[PDB]
Amino acid sequence: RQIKDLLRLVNTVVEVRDARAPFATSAYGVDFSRKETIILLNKVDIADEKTTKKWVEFFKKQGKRVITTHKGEPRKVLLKKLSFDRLARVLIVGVPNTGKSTIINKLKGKRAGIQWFSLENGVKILDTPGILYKNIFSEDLAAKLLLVGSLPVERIEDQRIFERAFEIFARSIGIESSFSEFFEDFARKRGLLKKGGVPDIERALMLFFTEVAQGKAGRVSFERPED
Ligand SMILES: Nc1nc2c(ncn2[C@@H]2O[C@H](COP(=O)(O)OP(=O)(O)OP(=O)(O)O)[C@@H](O)[C@H]2O)c(=O)[nH]1
Repeated sequence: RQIKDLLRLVNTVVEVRDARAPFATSAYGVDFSRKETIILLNKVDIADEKTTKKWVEFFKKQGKRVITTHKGEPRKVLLKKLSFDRLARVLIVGVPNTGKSTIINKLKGKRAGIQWFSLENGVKILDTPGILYKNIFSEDLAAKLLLVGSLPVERIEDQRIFERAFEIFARSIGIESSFSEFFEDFARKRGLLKKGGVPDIERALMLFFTEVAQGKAGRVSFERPED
C-alpha cells in the first residue's frame, strides 16, 4: 500500500534481488506488471558464479529483463546495463537488505517528501527505495531470507528454520556435520560463552547468519533454477 502509492509516481521499476537467492528475494505480492520492470541480480561478487549464470539464462527464457551487478561495479557499467529509456521515471524496489540504498547512492553520486534525482540524460529516479515485506509461511523461504539477511534472527521463532538455513548452507558449500556440533564449535571458536562458561548457541546463530549474509563464509548461492 505504501509501495502502491509510490508506484503511481513511476513508469519503471528496478527489482533489486540477491543473486544467491533470486526466488526468495523476488517481489512476489506486489503488482508491477503495468510498469517496465528490470530484474537486478545484486551481490554477484559473493554468489556462486555458475549458479548466477544459470539464473540469468532462466529469467531470459521467461522473456524477462534481467541484469547482474555488485557494489564494486563502476556506475557507468551499471547505467550501461540498465539502459533506461528517455522517459523513465524509476522506483528502486526490493525486500530488505538486497542493496537498494547502495545502488541509489551509486546512481546519485555527488548529486542533489520523496524527491527525484536526475541522470545526466534527464532520467528520473526516486531517491528512496520501496521496501517490500512478503508473507512467510514456508520454512524454506524464511531460511533463505535469513541466509541473505533479509529476515532478522530475532524474528525467527522456530528452531527448524535455523536448521533448514544450515542444511541449505552445508549442502551448497560441502559441510556434512550436524547442526548442534557445528554451532557448539562455532560458539567456542568465536568466544561466545554464556554464564557458567556454556557456549552461547543463540549468539552463534546470529553472528553466523550475519556473516553468511555478508558473504564472509565463502562464495555461496542458496538456490538454483533446477530446484
Ligand atoms: N558483498 C556485497 N555486499 C553488498 C552489495 N550491495 C550491498 N551490500 C551490503 O549489503 C548490506 C545492506 O545493503 P543496503 O544497500 O543497505 O541494502 P538495502 O536494500 O537498502 O537495505 P534495507 O535498508 O534494509 O532495505 C550492506 O552492508 C552493504 O554494504 C554487493 O553488491 N556485494
